[PDB]
Amino acid sequence: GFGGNDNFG
Amino acid sequence: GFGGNDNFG
Amino acid sequence: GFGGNDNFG
Amino acid sequence: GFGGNDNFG
Amino acid sequence: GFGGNDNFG
Amino acid sequence: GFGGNDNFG
Amino acid sequence: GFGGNDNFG
Amino acid sequence: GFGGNDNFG
Amino acid sequence: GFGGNDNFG
Amino acid sequence: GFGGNDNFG
Amino acid sequence: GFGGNDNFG
Amino acid sequence: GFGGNDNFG
Amino acid sequence: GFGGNDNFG
Amino acid sequence: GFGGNDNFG
Amino acid sequence: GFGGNDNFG
Amino acid sequence: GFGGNDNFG
Amino acid sequence: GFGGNDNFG
Amino acid sequence: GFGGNDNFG
Amino acid sequence: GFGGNDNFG
Amino acid sequence: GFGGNDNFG
Amino acid sequence: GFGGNDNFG
Amino acid sequence: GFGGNDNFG
Amino acid sequence: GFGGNDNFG
Amino acid sequence: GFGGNDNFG
Amino acid sequence: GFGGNDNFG
Amino acid sequence: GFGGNDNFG
Amino acid sequence: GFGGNDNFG
Amino acid sequence: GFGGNDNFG
Amino acid sequence: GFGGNDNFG
Amino acid sequence: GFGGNDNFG
Amino acid sequence: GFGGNDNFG
Amino acid sequence: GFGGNDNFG
Repeated sequence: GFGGNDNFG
Repeated sequence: GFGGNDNFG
Repeated sequence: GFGGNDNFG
Repeated sequence: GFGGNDNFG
Repeated sequence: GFGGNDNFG
Repeated sequence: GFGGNDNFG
Repeated sequence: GFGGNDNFG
Repeated sequence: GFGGNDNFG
Repeated sequence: GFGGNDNFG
Repeated sequence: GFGGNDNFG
Repeated sequence: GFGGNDNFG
Repeated sequence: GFGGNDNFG
Repeated sequence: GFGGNDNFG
Repeated sequence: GFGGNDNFG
Repeated sequence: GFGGNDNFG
Repeated sequence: GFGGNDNFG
Repeated sequence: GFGGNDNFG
Repeated sequence: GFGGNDNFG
Repeated sequence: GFGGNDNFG
Repeated sequence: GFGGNDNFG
Repeated sequence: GFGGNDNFG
Repeated sequence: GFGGNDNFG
Repeated sequence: GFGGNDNFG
Repeated sequence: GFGGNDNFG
Repeated sequence: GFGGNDNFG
Repeated sequence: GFGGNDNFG
Repeated sequence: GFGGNDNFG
Repeated sequence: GFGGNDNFG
Repeated sequence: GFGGNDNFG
Repeated sequence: GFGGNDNFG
Repeated sequence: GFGGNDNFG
Repeated sequence: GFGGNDNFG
């Protein structure tokens, strides 16, 4: 359900 | 032809 | 989550 | 008896 | 000469 | 590129 | 609801 | 095209 | 009792 | 559509 | 996604 | 001790 | 309803 | 001397 | 050198 | 996706 | 460096 | 589908 | 010279 | 621990 | 209905 | 490319 | 009658 | 749908 | 010694 | 590094 | 009675 | 298309 | 395109 | 006489 | 007709 | 990436 370019680090 | 990281349900 | 009769060009 | 393209969430 | 998803009653 | 429930003629 | 004597073609 | 009970002749 | 050029439908 | 002695050609 | 006591007659 | 038809999201 | 060569892409 | 593309009725 | 629906009467 | 009666020289 | 009890859809 | 530290009692 | 998640239409 | 679409020259 | 020495290119 | 009635002496 | 690299996609 | 002389890098 | 995609008549 | 349609004289 | 290198297209 | 005595060098 | 003494960790 | 980890293009 | 020590990348 | 006549003494 998100964009796709994520960085939960 | 669209962005690339999408959510369609 | 969406209607159902959709047109993704 | 209803529309035809429907998502019941 | 119609065309489309339809709901008669 | 066009809608999806069309009547041509 | 509906009856008859119609044309859906 | 037409539809319904009719009476020709 | 009519007569002549005609189209139906 | 139409129907008669439509000489054609 | 719903309370639940629903009726689609 | 709650209703019974619940939508725990 | 219509007539011709047609590039319905 | 007609031509093109015609929808004759 | 021309289009291909021509009607040289 | 083009007209149909063309003269690409 | 995040909590630990998560829902990543 | 939630946080994760829940106590339905 | 570019990322990797591309879409050449 | 970084984005994902990078150009380290 | 035309001359007779034509060059339909 | 020409008419048709030519005379190259 | 054309230069050559040409792309009729 | 593109030119033909490209340097995808 | 010239362009490479040329049209000489 | 460059396009593709070149003529280094 | 003419040059010798002429174009009659 | 052209004269006849041409000297593309 | 970079120095040489790197430590992507 | 120079560093040792270099990137001469 | 150029220098000689060039970079056509 | 560079000219070509260098003297990295």
